[PDB]
Amino acid sequence: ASPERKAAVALRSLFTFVAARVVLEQLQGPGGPETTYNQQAYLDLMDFLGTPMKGDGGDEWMAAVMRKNHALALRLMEVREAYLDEFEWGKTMEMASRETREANTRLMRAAAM
Amino acid sequence: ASPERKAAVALRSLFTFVAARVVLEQLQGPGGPETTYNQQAYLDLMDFLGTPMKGDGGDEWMAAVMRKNHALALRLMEVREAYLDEFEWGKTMEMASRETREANTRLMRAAAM
Amino acid sequence: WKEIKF
Repeated sequence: ASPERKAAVALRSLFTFVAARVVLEQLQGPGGPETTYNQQAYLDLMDFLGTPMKGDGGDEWMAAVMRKNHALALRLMEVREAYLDEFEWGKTMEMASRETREANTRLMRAAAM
Repeated sequence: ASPERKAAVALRSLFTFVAARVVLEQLQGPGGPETTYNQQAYLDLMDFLGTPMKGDGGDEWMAAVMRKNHALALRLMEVREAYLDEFEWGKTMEMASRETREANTRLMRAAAM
Repeated sequence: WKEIKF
């Protein structure tokens, strides 16, 4: 993989994961999953979070979820795609750059005499 | 830590890694390190690549390298900062997003009737 | 002597 490719796949898994956390909290809502179906969704999601998110970007994990609970998979997919519009890539890129420069500076300063 | 923070710190470790690979190849002469100095730097870098670069952008690793071989650490730092201007951040986010949307589409199409 | 992977 290129470094960019590696990073892309890893971002994809981060988004799937963020999506799972979001849906889990929403299913909880105030004082419990409402419908019997959402209760099922809650339990399936908790089951599936006990398993490592296989597939590039979490896709193997998503497919397994979809087989067990299609309604849940649709929601998880909707949320991770929605998260593409909210994730602050600029901030990320900014932090990665600034902190690289800052760490280099502090390391070099420290070793200098 | 935010998802953006998580991603930033992970990128920083990627860059440190890329920098180590770049410098390792540089040091490897045509058919082996040629100078006594490049040989020492080569061996120190090989030794340090057998040790994990923690989840801290690779800075703890860099500090240890700097203690052992200050010349090598300066070059590694120079290369990882330079790489901030080579890494294709736009392509990276573009791939992560498009492939998220494309995987969702393929999964949903497959499950639909 | 190493396959250096990330």
